[PDB]
Amino acid sequence: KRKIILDCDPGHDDAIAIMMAAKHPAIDLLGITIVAGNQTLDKTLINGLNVCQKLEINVPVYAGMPQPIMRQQIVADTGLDGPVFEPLTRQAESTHAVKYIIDTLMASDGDITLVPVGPLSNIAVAMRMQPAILPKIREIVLMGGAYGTGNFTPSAEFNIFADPEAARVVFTSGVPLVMMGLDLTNQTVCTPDVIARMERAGGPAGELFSDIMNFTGPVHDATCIGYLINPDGIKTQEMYVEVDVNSGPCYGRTVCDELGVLGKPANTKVGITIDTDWFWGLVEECVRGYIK
Amino acid sequence: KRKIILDCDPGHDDAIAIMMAAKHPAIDLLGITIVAGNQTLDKTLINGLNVCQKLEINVPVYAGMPQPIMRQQIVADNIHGDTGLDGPVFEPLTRQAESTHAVKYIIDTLMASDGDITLVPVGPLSNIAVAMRMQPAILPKIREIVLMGGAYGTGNFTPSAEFNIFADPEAARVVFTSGVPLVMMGLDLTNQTVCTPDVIARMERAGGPAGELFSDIMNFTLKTQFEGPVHDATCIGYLINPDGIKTQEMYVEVDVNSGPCYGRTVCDELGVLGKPANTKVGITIDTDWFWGLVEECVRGYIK
Amino acid sequence: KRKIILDCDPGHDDAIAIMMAAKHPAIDLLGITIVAGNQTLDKTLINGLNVCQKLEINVPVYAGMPQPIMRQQIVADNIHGDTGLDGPVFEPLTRQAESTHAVKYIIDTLMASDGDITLVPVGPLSNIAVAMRMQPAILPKIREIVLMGGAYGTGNFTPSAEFNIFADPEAARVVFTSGVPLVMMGLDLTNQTVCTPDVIARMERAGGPAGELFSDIMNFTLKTQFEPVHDATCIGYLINPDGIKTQEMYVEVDVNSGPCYGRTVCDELGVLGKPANTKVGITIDTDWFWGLVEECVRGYIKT
Amino acid sequence: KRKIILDCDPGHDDAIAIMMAAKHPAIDLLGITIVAGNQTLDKTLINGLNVCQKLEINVPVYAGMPQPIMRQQIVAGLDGPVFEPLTRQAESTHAVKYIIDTLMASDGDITLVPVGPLSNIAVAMRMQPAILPKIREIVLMGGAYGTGNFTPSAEFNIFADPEAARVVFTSGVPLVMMGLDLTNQTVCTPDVIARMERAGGPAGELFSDIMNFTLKTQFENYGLAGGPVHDATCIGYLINPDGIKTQEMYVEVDVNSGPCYGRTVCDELGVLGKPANTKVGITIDTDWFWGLVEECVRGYI
Ligand SMILES: Nc1ccc([C@@H]2N[C@H](CO)[C@@H](O)[C@H]2O)cc1N
Ligand SMILES: Nc1ccc([C@@H]2N[C@H](CO)[C@@H](O)[C@H]2O)cc1N
Ligand SMILES: Nc1ccc([C@@H]2N[C@H](CO)[C@@H](O)[C@H]2O)cc1N
Ligand SMILES: Nc1ccc([C@@H]2N[C@H](CO)[C@@H](O)[C@H]2O)cc1N
Ligand SMILES: [Ca+2]
Ligand SMILES: [Ca+2]
Ligand SMILES: [Ca+2]
Ligand SMILES: [Ca+2]
Repeated sequence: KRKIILDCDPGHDDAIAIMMAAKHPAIDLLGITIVAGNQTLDKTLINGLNVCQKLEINVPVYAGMPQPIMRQQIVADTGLDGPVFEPLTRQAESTHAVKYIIDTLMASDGDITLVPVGPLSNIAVAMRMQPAILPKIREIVLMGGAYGTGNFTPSAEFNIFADPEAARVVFTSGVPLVMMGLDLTNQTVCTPDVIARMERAGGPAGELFSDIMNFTGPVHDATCIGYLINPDGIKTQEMYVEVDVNSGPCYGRTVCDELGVLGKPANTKVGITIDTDWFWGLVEECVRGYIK
Repeated sequence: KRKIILDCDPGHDDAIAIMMAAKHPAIDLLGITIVAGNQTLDKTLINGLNVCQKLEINVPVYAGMPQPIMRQQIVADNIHGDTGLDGPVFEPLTRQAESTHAVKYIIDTLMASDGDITLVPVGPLSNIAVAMRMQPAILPKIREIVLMGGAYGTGNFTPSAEFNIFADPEAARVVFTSGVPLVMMGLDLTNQTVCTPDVIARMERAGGPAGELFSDIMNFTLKTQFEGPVHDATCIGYLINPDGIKTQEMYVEVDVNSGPCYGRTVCDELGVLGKPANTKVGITIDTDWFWGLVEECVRGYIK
Repeated sequence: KRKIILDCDPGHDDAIAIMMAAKHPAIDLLGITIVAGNQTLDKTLINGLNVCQKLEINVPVYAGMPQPIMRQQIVADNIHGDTGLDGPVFEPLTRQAESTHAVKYIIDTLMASDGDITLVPVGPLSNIAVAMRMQPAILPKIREIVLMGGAYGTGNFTPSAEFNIFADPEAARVVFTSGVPLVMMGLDLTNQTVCTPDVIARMERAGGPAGELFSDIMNFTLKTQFEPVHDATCIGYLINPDGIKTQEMYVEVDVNSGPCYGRTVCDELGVLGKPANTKVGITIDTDWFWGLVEECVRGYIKT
Repeated sequence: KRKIILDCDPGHDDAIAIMMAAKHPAIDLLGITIVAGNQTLDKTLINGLNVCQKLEINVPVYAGMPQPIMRQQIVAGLDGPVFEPLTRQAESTHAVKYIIDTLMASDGDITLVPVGPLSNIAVAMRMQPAILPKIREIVLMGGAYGTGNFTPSAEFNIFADPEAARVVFTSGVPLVMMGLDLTNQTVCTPDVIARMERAGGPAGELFSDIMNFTLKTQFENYGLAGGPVHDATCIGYLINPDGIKTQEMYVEVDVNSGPCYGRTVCDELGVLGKPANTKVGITIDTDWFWGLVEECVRGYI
């Protein structure tokens, strides 16, 4: 079992990642930490809690950074339309996500993996507030970046663009990094038949996936959970990656040295291709785990 | 009494600021928070605790950020030396930091207050920026921020930048875009508060723990000048009597561009940008007034 | 016939572009202008003149900018060698550059024209930018600019930047903000045109002066490819644009110092909502392209 | 006599610098080159030509760069004087070519005096790098080690073409910088105008017509009973450098887009440990300077 903390900004695809992480026997989901991103933190928190309540996921949820570390906040109704939820009974823990991340890593034996699928604000604050966490982190498997074309701008993918300075901290940490960028995640196109596949499986997870993906196309965040379940399903390439924090046309770009021209040691395993038959099989496996 | 939290990286002149803040009846020093800057946090924390122990200052001390929010860490081992507070000899340290992180202390204290607390940052702005972004509801709770840092003219660590800002430019950008009333004691002002041999003699002659401390500290730093300004303490002077310091309201922007002006406080002295002022920038200080205050504070420790 | 001025820094692939441009009946090559790039201008000029002499191309050659407009000069001595055109041995050089500076030639030729001339820059954009800013009245006279440079994906000289743009980013900014119709043969397209062992064998079979030159030239870059023909794609494009698929995009040149200096930022998906300014090369029919190269090379065989 | 080429964008104070340069026996004014700056090149050229015609200055005038080398053009155009119908014209040679050819043919004794944006100078330097050792010195009006004018960070001439200024400041040619810190001290008051006006002649009337306008639109805008003369300080410097205190500094031009675009970053305290590249103007003896202005005016009588 890979122990993980899932840091997210739900978010339609975050919800799918939560669904997969909380159920699969290859994953030990220790906690869910929430960051502002797709929407403001008040909304992403409610969204995360709504998902956990509907799926009866009893993992603690921690609210983190409501704002990026430096830049003016950007966002991408509720932030998770489609599924209708019960009146919210479950709540966030009283501990700040940044403190939770620090304390959990400090008390561990270095076997915990961070899985950020939102802006990297919680992660960067934790890293700079307690640098002793760095050798405690086994790996960081993040959804974010693009070696090719971004989405929010031609240069930048949303998660990085939303907090470039936080991304710079993470990408200069020296912790082993895995980057599921848009180049990879844009390949995981969910089609009506994928939705129809999951509906027939049914249960709480099946309906939620259907409700979410009907409203929404790529699933992005869930690829990080796929990767931790079976890395063989995803081809990566080791690259030296630098985050551009210059104001201007490449603000929040992940500059990926695909050809090794800079002669710098690689710092990231960059997602290249995904076996989508493998991936959807896994999504269904996770969906079927919620039937009582 | 102005309630303050003094955020600092001792630091020779930080220690002078602590001495002043903890004693003057116009100041209610609620807590001392420590940041990395002059030296690494392990050292600035020991330095701050050493000063409080020697002066018998019973105010809680909180350790904060050991690193800036984004950039690769720099120190000032240029002026402050090995420990970062050379000159005085301290007894073995028995006093310790609180278990609460400085960032949490700042948030909790501001959130629980009625908005009458002033932050006094005299190191890099790392603690302040983290507190602000972690809990933006603190913003209207902050009465004012009186910071030592910046320069409208020439910097120190680079031509463009003063050390506190240069040590965490992204943190400084957060503070200078917060919308909270700012007062900036930049180098243009603080370079005027040069401590001469006779200012040192004046404090030695007054004596007691604080006179000895001032003397050991400043006699060391003046030795490095032969081979000096007090900077941080002007923020405390300003809160005691703002009439002693002439300020000018300016729109100030922090440059976070990598390059020759990284960490520059760009101060619109002539108002050419047509933007509302966000900072009262220090222009001139009455040094007779200032040294009188320093002596007043030194005598408070006479036991 | 498309009238062109070919602006180049020979350069192995520049030589192939000269060979194609000077011979094909769809092209009226008015003049060759030389810029520093692959090597310093003294060398690229000698290289250009060497090519023209060997192929008996009687078109005037003009020396232009020896330096980029702002940055510290870089060369590509890694691929192109000591001379900038290592490989072919040339007879003693008897032919020479015209006395007119390339920048003046470009301005004068455009100003005197009826607006039917196309510029074909296949080196850094230094000559073009200087001409544009020295005489802005040339802008409406330029029919189109078909340039080799840039990359919407990965660069070559850095991960972000292609050599020609990287060698003079500020010049490239001028060209990409000129409002003149632009065609960009970037690396994404040109990397599809690799010259393998079978390509060299084919050309030298066709033989004669251009055959032997292709082979001597392209064997050196294969000997440094123990570890593409780029420039000639611009001439291919002008002969038959149907052989090359382009996509209209808003392209911006990044002149920020840092990891994307000299990047052509290409808005592939139109997310910025700005009007396209460039037809960006996407794919090339390589059967069509090599057919054209042979058509051109055959044109040189002797009686 | 110091041989100079005066590169300018007239411009009220450029006109004063022309007046001084063309008359003083310590200066050999070889040619005037014009650049876009204060106004577009069509207008600055006409302004330059008007000044020369009115003062009967017969030095050849060359039109140069109408645009900066990279950035989108900005402007800041010579009110006060009334000029007769213009008959003088620019030479047919582009100023950039003139500068290159004149330097290449020389023995290295010519000084360049740029008092507009540095566009002509940068293009000439990159077009023909062999001119660099031919340039004895560059005495420029531009920059500020403290506060700029057009932005808090930047002085107009540099701001108008930062990339050109980066070229000049990295050229290795000895530089003298009359920045705003110096020139803002050169305050022309009513008594200074009186002195020139009462000396009389064409240059005294021109000074007076120009500066009266400058003073009227210094009083109406901020009054402020005087206004700086900037460009002419470069000519004062070449006549007698003793009148102006300079300090050697390593200066770097910031070309980053943002709040310090076009800033001259001047290492006043030497903290970067880099060799000085610029003699930066610190203070001027204004009694000396106004005496010299009057002397120049009198040369036209
Ligand atoms: N447009 C858009 C905006 C925001 C997102 C969110 N950001 C990452 C991919 O960029 C994913 O984690 C999405 O949840 C995704 C998309 N597609
Ligand atoms: N050189 C030097 C570097 C850093 C400092 C510290 N930073 C501010 C002034 O820049 C003050 O807060 C000093 O504590 C002081 C000095 N003297
Ligand atoms: N490495 C390298 C460096 C420079 C060049 C030259 N620059 C453009 C391609 O980027 C072409 O115009 C080549 O002449 C080519 C290569 N292959
Ligand atoms: N405001 C103003 C703007 C521009 C100028 C022009 N630029 C330099 C001073 O910055 C001088 O060369 C003036 O001609 C002068 C003034 N006075
Ligand atoms: Ca997400
Ligand atoms: Ca301090
Ligand atoms: Ca080339
Ligand atoms: Ca001028």
